[PDB]
Amino acid sequence: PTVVLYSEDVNMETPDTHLSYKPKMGDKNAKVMLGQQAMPNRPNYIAFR
Amino acid sequence: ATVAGAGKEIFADKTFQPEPQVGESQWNEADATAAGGRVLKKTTPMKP
Repeated sequence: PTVVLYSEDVNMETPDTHLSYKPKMGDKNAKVMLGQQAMPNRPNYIAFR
Repeated sequence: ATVAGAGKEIFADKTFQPEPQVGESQWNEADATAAGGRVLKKTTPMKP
Protein backbone atom coordinates (compact mmCIF):
# COMPACT_ATOMS: atom_id res chain seq x y z
CA PRO A 1 0.00 0.00 0.00
CA THR A 2 1.18 3.49 -0.87
CA VAL A 3 -1.70 5.65 0.42
CA VAL A 4 -3.20 5.63 3.91
CA LEU A 5 -6.20 7.81 4.74
CA TYR A 6 -7.61 8.62 8.17
CA SER A 7 -11.41 8.66 8.18
CA GLU A 8 -13.23 10.59 10.90
CA ASP A 9 -16.63 12.14 11.54
CA VAL A 10 -17.21 15.87 11.98
CA ASN A 11 -19.96 18.31 12.96
CA MET A 12 -20.16 19.85 9.50
CA GLU A 13 -22.52 22.83 9.27
CA THR A 14 -22.55 26.06 7.29
CA PRO A 15 -23.33 29.09 9.48
CA ASP A 16 -23.74 31.79 6.84
CA THR A 17 -23.78 30.36 3.28
CA HIS A 18 -26.53 28.87 1.15
CA LEU A 19 -26.60 26.77 -2.00
CA SER A 20 -27.00 28.44 -5.39
CA TYR A 21 -27.25 25.19 -7.38
CA LYS A 22 -28.52 21.90 -5.97
CA PRO A 23 -28.50 19.09 -8.57
CA LYS A 24 -31.41 17.17 -7.05
CA MET A 25 -34.06 17.67 -4.38
CA GLY A 26 -32.91 14.67 -2.36
CA ASP A 27 -30.44 13.91 0.41
CA LYS A 28 -28.13 10.84 0.50
CA ASN A 29 -25.02 12.22 -1.18
CA ALA A 30 -24.04 10.57 -4.47
CA LYS A 31 -21.65 11.30 -7.33
CA VAL A 32 -24.01 13.86 -8.89
CA MET A 33 -23.87 16.03 -5.76
CA LEU A 34 -20.06 16.22 -5.92
CA GLY A 35 -20.39 19.58 -7.69
CA GLN A 36 -22.93 21.72 -5.86
CA GLN A 37 -22.14 25.42 -5.43
CA ALA A 38 -22.49 27.76 -2.46
CA MET A 39 -22.70 31.53 -2.07
CA PRO A 40 -22.85 33.89 0.92
CA ASN A 41 -25.88 35.52 2.51
CA ARG A 42 -26.74 39.18 2.13
CA PRO A 43 -25.54 41.49 4.92
CA ASN A 44 -27.72 42.85 7.70
CA TYR A 45 -26.86 45.72 10.04
CA ILE A 46 -29.40 45.70 12.88
CA ALA A 47 -28.69 48.55 15.29
CA PHE A 48 -30.36 51.28 17.33
CA ARG A 49 -32.16 54.18 15.68
CA ALA B 1 -46.70 11.82 -25.41
CA THR B 2 -50.42 11.22 -24.97
CA VAL B 3 -50.41 7.70 -26.45
CA ALA B 4 -46.67 7.61 -27.29
CA GLY B 5 -47.58 8.29 -30.93
CA ALA B 6 -47.86 11.98 -30.19
CA GLY B 7 -45.13 13.77 -28.26
CA LYS B 8 -42.57 12.87 -30.91
CA GLU B 9 -38.99 14.08 -30.89
CA ILE B 10 -38.86 17.88 -30.79
CA PHE B 11 -35.93 19.09 -32.87
CA ALA B 12 -33.91 22.29 -32.83
CA ASP B 13 -35.40 25.21 -34.74
CA LYS B 14 -32.99 26.30 -37.46
CA THR B 15 -33.32 30.00 -36.64
CA PHE B 16 -32.14 30.38 -33.04
CA GLN B 17 -32.68 27.16 -31.10
CA PRO B 18 -29.07 26.12 -30.29
CA GLU B 19 -28.26 29.02 -28.13
CA PRO B 20 -24.75 30.30 -27.41
CA GLN B 21 -25.30 30.68 -23.65
CA VAL B 22 -26.67 27.26 -22.72
CA GLY B 23 -24.47 24.27 -22.03
CA GLU B 24 -23.50 21.87 -19.30
CA SER B 25 -23.91 23.38 -15.86
CA GLN B 26 -21.39 21.84 -13.46
CA TRP B 27 -17.67 21.14 -13.33
CA ASN B 28 -18.11 17.40 -12.83
CA GLU B 29 -19.19 16.90 -16.42
CA ALA B 30 -21.08 13.99 -17.92
CA ASP B 31 -19.57 14.25 -21.43
CA ALA B 32 -22.63 13.25 -23.43
CA THR B 33 -22.57 11.89 -26.99
CA ALA B 34 -24.78 14.05 -29.22
CA ALA B 35 -23.53 17.64 -29.25
CA GLY B 36 -24.54 20.63 -31.33
CA GLY B 37 -23.28 24.13 -31.93
CA ARG B 38 -23.30 27.18 -34.18
CA VAL B 39 -20.68 28.34 -36.68
CA LEU B 40 -20.19 31.14 -39.22
CA LYS B 41 -20.00 30.47 -42.94
CA LYS B 42 -16.79 31.07 -44.86
CA THR B 43 -18.12 34.28 -46.42
CA THR B 44 -18.09 36.38 -43.25
CA PRO B 45 -14.59 37.74 -42.54
CA MET B 46 -12.85 36.67 -39.36
CA LYS B 47 -12.39 39.03 -36.42
CA PRO B 48 -11.58 38.15 -32.81
